[PDB]
Amino acid sequence: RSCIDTIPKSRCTAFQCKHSMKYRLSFCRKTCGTC
Ligand SMILES: [Cl-]
Ligand SMILES: [Cl-]
Ligand SMILES: [Cl-]
Ligand SMILES: [Cl-]
Repeated sequence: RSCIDTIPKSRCTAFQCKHSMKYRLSFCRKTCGTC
């Protein structure tokens, strides 16, 4: 997958990164540090 967020990054919160796999893998790969 591409190393970009795919929703506005203000929604890529610490809470979502920590507690949601879909946010880590689909929506917020860059901001969550996934890639
Ligand atoms: Cl994939
Ligand atoms: Cl990548
Ligand atoms: Cl949140
Ligand atoms: Cl899920």
